[PDB]
Amino acid sequence: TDRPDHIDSRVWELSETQEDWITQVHGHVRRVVECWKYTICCLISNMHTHR
Amino acid sequence: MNLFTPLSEINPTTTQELLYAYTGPAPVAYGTRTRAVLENIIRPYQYFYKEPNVQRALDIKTGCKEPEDINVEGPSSGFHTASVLKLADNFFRKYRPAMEKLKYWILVKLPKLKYAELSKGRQTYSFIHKRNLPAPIALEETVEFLEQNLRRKIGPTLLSYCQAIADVMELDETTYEGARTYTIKFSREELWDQMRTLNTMWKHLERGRLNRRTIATPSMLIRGFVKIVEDAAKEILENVPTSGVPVGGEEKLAKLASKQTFHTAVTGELSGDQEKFNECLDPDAMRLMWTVFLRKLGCPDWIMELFNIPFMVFKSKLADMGEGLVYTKGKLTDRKPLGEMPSEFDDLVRNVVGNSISCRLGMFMGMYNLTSTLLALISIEREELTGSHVESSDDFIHFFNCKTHEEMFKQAETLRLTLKLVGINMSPSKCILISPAGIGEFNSKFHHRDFVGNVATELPALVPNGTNPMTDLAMGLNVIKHSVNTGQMNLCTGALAMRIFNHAYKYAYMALGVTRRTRFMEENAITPLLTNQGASPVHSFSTMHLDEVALRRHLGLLDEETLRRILNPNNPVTQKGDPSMFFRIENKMPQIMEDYSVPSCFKYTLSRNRHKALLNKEERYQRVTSIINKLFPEVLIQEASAPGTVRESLKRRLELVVERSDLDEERKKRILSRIF
Amino acid sequence: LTQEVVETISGEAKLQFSVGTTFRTLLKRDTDWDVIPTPRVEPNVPRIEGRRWTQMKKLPLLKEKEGPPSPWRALLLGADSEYIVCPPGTDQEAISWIHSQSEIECIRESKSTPASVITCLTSSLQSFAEGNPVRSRIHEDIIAFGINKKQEKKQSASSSASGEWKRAEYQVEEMSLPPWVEEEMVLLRSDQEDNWIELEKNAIYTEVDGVAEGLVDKYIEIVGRTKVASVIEKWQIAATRTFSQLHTDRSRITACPIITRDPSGNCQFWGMVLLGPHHVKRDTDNAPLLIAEIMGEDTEEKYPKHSVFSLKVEEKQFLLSLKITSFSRNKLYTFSNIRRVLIQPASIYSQVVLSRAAENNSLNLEVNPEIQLYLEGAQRGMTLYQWVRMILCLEFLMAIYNNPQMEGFLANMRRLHMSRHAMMERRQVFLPFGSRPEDKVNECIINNPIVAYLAKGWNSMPNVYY
Amino acid sequence: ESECTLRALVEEYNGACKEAPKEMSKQFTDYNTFKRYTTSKKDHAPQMRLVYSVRKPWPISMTPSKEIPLVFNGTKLKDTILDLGESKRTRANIVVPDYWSKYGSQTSLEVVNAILYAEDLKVQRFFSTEWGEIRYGRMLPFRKPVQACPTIEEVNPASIPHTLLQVFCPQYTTLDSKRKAHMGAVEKLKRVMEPICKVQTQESAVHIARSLIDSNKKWLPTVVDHTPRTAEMAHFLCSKYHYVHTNTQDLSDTRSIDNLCGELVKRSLKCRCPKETLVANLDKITIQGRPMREVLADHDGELPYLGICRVAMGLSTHHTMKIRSTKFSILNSDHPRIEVKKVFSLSPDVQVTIPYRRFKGKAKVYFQNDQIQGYFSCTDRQIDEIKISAPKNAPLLEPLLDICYYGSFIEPGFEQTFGFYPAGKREFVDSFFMHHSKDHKAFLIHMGLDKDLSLPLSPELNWKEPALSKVCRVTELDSTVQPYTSATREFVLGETLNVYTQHENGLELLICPTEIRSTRGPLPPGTNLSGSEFIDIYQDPFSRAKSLLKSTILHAERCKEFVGNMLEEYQDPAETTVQSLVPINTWGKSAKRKLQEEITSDPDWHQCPRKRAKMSYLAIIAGSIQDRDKKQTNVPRAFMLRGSQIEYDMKATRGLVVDTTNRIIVGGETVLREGKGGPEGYVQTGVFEEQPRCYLVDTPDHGLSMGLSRFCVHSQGRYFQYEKKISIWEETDNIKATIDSQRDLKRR
RNA sequence: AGAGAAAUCAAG
RNA sequence: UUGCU
RNA sequence: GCCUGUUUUUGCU
RNA sequence: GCAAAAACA
Ligand SMILES: *O[C]1[C]([C]OP([O])(=O)OP([O])(=O)OP([O])(=O)O[C][C]2O[C](N3=[C]N([C])C4=C3N=C([N])[N]C4=O)[C]([O])[C]2[O])O[C](N2[C]=NC3=C2N=[C]N=C3[N])[C]1O[C]
Repeated sequence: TDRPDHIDSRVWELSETQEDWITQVHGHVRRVVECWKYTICCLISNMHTHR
Repeated sequence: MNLFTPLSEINPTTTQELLYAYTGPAPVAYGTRTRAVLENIIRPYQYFYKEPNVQRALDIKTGCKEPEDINVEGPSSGFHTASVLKLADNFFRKYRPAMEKLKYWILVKLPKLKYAELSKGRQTYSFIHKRNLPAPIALEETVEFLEQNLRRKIGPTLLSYCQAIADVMELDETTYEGARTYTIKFSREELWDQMRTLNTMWKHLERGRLNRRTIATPSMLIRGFVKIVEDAAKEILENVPTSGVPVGGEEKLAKLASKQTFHTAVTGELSGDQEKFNECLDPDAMRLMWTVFLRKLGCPDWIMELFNIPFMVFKSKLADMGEGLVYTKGKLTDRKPLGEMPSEFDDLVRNVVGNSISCRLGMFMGMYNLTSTLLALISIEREELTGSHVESSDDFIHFFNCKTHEEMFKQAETLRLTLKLVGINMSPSKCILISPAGIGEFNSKFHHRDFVGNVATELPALVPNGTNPMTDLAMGLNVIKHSVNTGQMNLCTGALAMRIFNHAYKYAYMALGVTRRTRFMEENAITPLLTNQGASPVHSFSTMHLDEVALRRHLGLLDEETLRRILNPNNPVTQKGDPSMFFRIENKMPQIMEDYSVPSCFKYTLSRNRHKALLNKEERYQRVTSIINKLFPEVLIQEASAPGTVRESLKRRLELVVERSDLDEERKKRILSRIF
Repeated sequence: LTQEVVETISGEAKLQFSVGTTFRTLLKRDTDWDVIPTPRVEPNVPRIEGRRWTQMKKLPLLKEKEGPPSPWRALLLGADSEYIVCPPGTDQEAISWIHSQSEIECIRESKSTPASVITCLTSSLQSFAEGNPVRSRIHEDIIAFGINKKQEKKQSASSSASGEWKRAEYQVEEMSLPPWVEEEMVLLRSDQEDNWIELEKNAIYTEVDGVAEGLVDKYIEIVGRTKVASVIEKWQIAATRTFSQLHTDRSRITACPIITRDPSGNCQFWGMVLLGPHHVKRDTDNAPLLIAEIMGEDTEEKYPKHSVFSLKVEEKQFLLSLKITSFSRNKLYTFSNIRRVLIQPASIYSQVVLSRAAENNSLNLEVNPEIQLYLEGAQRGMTLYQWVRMILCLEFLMAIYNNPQMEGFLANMRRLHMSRHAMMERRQVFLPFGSRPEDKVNECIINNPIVAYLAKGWNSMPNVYY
Repeated sequence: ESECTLRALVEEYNGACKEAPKEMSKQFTDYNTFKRYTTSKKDHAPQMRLVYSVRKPWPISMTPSKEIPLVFNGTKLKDTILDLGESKRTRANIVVPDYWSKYGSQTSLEVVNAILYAEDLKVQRFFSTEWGEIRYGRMLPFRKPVQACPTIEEVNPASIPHTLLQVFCPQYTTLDSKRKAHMGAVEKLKRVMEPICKVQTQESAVHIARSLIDSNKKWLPTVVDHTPRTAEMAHFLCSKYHYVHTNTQDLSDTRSIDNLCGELVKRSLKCRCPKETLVANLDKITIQGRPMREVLADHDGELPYLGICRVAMGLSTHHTMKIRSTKFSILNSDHPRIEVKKVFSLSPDVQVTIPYRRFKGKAKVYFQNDQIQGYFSCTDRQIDEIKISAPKNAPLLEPLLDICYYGSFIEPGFEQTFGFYPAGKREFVDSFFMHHSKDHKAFLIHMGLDKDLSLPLSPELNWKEPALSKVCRVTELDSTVQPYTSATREFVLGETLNVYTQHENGLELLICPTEIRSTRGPLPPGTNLSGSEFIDIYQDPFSRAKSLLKSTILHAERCKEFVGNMLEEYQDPAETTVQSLVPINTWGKSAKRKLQEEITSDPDWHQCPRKRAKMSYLAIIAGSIQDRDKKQTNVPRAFMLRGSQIEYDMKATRGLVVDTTNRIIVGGETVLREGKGGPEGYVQTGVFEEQPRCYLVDTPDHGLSMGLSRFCVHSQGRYFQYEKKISIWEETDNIKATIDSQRDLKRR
């Protein structure tokens, strides 16, 4: 549907009810950018353990 | 009529096809449209009050009236504000998936709408030339006007176009400077008048009505604004059960059949039209309904403003009067404006602005078929109405499943009153209710046990076009095939239509009797071998979809000796005037440009007998598009996204393709030497 | 999406749309609300006292207009059309044979079409005898084709102009149902020697194709040997021949003979169409025509504007119509494809046969059942073949008499037809308060003879169903 | 040669720059708008001019040429005298095409074959279907969307633009476009259009290619269980008065995909949270070279398991509730079909439960079976009305009993027990059907009898059969009734892989596992279950071992996990595979000891593929089925797989694994090629408008084969420089791990 | 003349 | 120049 | 002269 | 996307 191909389905589903995208400027683009940031956060924390 | 009413074998419904005088001439309009335009202007003012009082109803702006003001024994122009609010609330509370789809369209589909979609239209009034021009021409001139007045570049999105339209109205003065050379100027008031101006004209070749009607068209300055509202209305209507306008063909019939459930003790069916439609609807009611829809969805203020622009503009509509009411002294027929001498439209003289007349009430035009459908549907949603309703624009069908007859009568009266609460009046003479359901009509589709086929709705298309014999044959066969598949014509009717079309097609191409073509073929021993050449037909009832040449080759009626001649890609008959580009699958050079001809020699073109400078500009656009397509094959499958200007992009692509030509170095340098 | 992405990253976040100050003032001129309306009324749906729905116990009775009987207002004669048998050959040879062996004598002259224009026709014959379908103007052409008639009428009106300017107030004369419509129905159906429908048979590959072509052949042989087919062929030939000569500007006289050919090859002269000086700028404007054609029987009350002539050819007597008319390009093109009218009676026939086949799960192809119809106010049986025959007759009669009145009448008669069909199945019909479905039909009944004929047919059948 | 094409392009570019100084200073993306300006191609009405146009003295307009003689025998052909040289200037008679049909230059036969290929397909397809016998039955139409023409391949719409780009312009594509394309369709289209593109222009060739691989469904009225699954011959095989009984097999891979999906669903339900397990596996399984998500998007079938897997991937489904031979569809209802958890305990302590479903409120359900179709309206459990359309004298036992089972209207078998305690749901339902087959009096006592003879249903359930009394509230269908949905349904995949449809007042069950009945079928060709956690699906020991070895060798982390779980008797997702690959032996402890020496001596073993192969071999032997009686012996150098003559070797010198210094081949396929084509893929790593300092490969293919660490591709004036992937994990795995950690931290 | 039907054509 | 049953 | 909306059938870019 | 044709409101 509206999900970009690079955005994971789980990330897209989780981002639906995080911010009220309808009132924001470029709500779809803002949601895509937030998904980008969350995916970057996921890639930073990837199978790394300390204790 | 007695010959059309069988009583033993077939029912009268199957004879509804006999109540069609088609294949005879269609009525046309002859003279001045001013009388019809003025009637359309004056009708909304005559229906606002129970008693006709045009003068008192001319100074009102918003057509909101009290419940006791609404006329129940005749047309009622106007709406009840509280009723509209409550009904829109009820319609939003129900059909939540439709509102979710609306939200998705606003978030996703709306920002990517392109103003080039406005080019899909037809003859459009031009605020520059004061004339009807083709939609691409008007779109280009409006875009250039905006470009040179705002001193900026409009984005491809329709939102950018609407923002440019909003911005250009802020300027005190504007200039076009077409330079076909000629310079024209506009003020804020002049541009305001031109944007809210509807050019009117006669509608010709329309069947099914005694009196000629007038059509209208606005400029490109408001078509873009209406486009967003129409798209949103379509998005809502595609997801509501009670809509009938966005679905067509067999899908509409399936939707109708899904609601033909009659199980209760009393099962009635009411099929009808709405009288005086498109002139009893106040655009303020549409504003209120859209505002409620976008406010319960949480949309911001700019969405509301954008959705409200078109209806506010049409509240100030200046319908273009014709060329003057006709007056007679003796046998003379002179033509005078509205205000010169008294007539039946004197009360509207105060509304005359130049050659146009203002109309606050009504909508005068069919630019909101989808929005008017939504306005009709919101009134349906209430606890009293429990039947199934289908509404396209002004044709509606309703199914009542009630325990008792009086309950059905109360439901029908409630339906009529709710439609009147918004500004939609049932046509009493055109509304028929059958208390045992099963027989009905919708969009000229009649049903008794199943939707019967309607012959004579397919005969106007059973005429060869003027492209070429092969295209004409394919179009005729496929039209008959779709008619058969739809069920309009059966086996015998399909075959008879095929034979009639074949005979007309052969006559149209000089393939019957003794003609110049037949004499030339006979004197040179040229056997026909093709349908357009007078040979026996190869298409059968079951071979509607099959191409003539391939079928004749398969059956052996067309030998390879003539096949290698008629299908020559180098025949002079259909040779294109310009070299064309060709792909090469798994080749060192995937791009080969050479002269080409249409394969079939019978796919020729017919010579024609022998916004002016804009046509030359569009020819330049054609040249640029052709070179882009030749140099950028990938945009042939996907949208254009190359960065930079056209010149630099094609220069880089040309350098790249020459670099990959596998030629030696010197060839490459002397080729890139001559690139400008 | 690069611009939008960069904008969201930077954070300027332009609202994508904004209405200025003066534009808002312009918008709020013709409305009582702002750009975003916020009415101060509580949302509520009031209760309105409505009317009561009334049952339509009896079907409406369409009113019949009163006045002089309608004349035959059509391009060609119809059932009175006849032809002259000529030796086989080309059109020029046939016209040369007719002209050199013909005597013309005026027997009935009408004020609408002066007899003196007969010379025009003969001149055209002369012109078309040596293979010149276009001839120079003669004096009588001015009378025949109304050359410079508009200017003369304008000058006469200006000379006779007196009084004060008033509105148009046009009037359409109402005329009653003529007796000749029933005769046209009774005629136009008699058997003919030839088939008059010679359509090339489609290919047959499958059994579905076989049954389809069998049904088509049955329909052709049950409606072929009929005067309707001959008149349809005449109309189509005349329309095509006159249409093909109208895609240009000419100040001269063009002859468009109406000639068909039998299987034996002998020519059949239905008449000739003379196209006067035409300079068409649109597809709806009229062009002058002079229609000479062979009658079978002359009626004063049916052809008041026709000047009937007696034509003597090889010890044979014929009648000639020779009417002055103005006709349009669009109508001529429409009548060029008049053969499409055969589909609807074929639709009825095929529906009956295929319904019987589906009921019995087997195709018969020779069924001629007994349709029950209201013939003279009473329900009697009638064979399917002749039912299809005069369905074709009436379809052709309506096709050549299609005008706004006919379009409106047929469009508004469908509701009454559906109501009647509902009531014959013991279904009650209910109507709104001010419901008068008959008015929308009565407004279209003015002077069209076939509209009046259909109205009489509707009135004849019962209106109350028990 | 190619030089003339370059000259033509350069001259055209120069002319465009000179003749149009404007219209090219605009942005390239503006082509999306000004391509739509195609006026001057408009004519008033060609149908009203054809008769006159053909009969003009010189009707045909054509470019000047010398092949057509100026004057042929007697007649003059071309009007080449007036203004010869003005492009499409020459005027010729209508007979010139007739003159060219004979006495003309010919063309090679392969050109003629290529031109007519698309139409010849239709011609032979028509003259290949067996024409049955016409049956006349007064058909009641069912309006549904059907595919217009058959396709050589089934490709989801989103992959259509990328597939065509892979066929015509590989040189202007990126690796993402390559991965999103259907490579089987790409190869088929390339083979088909290799001759076609020589006689068709670029846009024409694209048109035929898309028409070959696009669906283009259109709404038509068809006949129930007689749809020709294509509108190509709909006008011939059905005409509302007849059908032609035609025979045609499925000729598709949809059933194999259903078998794969059913195996995945059945094996997924045996673990914790089956939904996440199935979603994770479907994102790692591939068929041929296409990922499972895209092949699911390709095949939009009517089957249950296919619908479950499509819903699991966020797609829709067309499955409808079906009880044996009768299909049901809820037209409208007040509340969803409520489940009842009725318990039929066999003992105070031992209980057996058979949940069922019913209606709560008023509902209306359309049903159809064979030629019988109609609807029934009910309230709660009492049937209110039944409308049926069926052929005369047809037996209506099974449709009515299916209706009763669907609504639980009849209760010798609902809310109570038949008799002896039921063994389970299967036996209970079978007993219900077999009892009510010979006892239909429950229907009669449910809706009584009527003294009116006009009712068509006979007491012994025959349509329109004369009798003494008739069944009440069952009448002939008045008007056509068909299920239609306006709003696009969105499906919810709940636990136990239950596919629900979102109803207004709750959730409407659509597909429910544990009662879907289907025998095991062949897997789709090219299925690659080497992803994770599911290898026992393969019946062949060969492929079953090959997938496991591909998983272990190509992934160091997977090899480490496999060795760790296989040495200390931990839970291994592929225990059954290892048990079924190695016969009963006594080499377990010896192999475990060998694992001990080779993990202690070289703890860094899990980077050399040879070491990974040796460790995997030893681990697979270690956890085999150890014989109870015989004493442990030394591990053999090579052994034999169960039920096959396939030899598995330690040193991989022969048999299933062969590891030469140049390359490693597993199961006849080169899993590793040393030097070029590393095991891990590539990442895009940069988009530029200017040539990067790398190697510009011609296409995405001819890339990924040289094994370069830096290569660029071109796409619409932009450059994409793929370099290498160095991260051992994957973005999907990273996202899954992050979300799992977040949810666990929320729960804990 | 005439065609025609709510007003036009009947050329410059 | 002119030929549809 | 020839509006808007929906659907359908062709052909061309 | 464009051009033509048709039907419906
Ligand atoms: O509107 C239209 C659209 C619709 O369709 P669909 O189905 O969706 O498909 P597609 O196409 O893919 O879509 P899109 O994406 O939007 O588009 C794409 C691109 O590319 C192009 N193209 C295409 N195609 C097919 C083609 C082209 N070009 C040429 N020349 N040819 C061809 O073929 C386009 O333009 C774009 O840009 O879509 C489209 N389409 C369709 N079809 C067509 C088109 N276009 C053109 N043409 C055609 N034929 C449209 O829009 C745009």
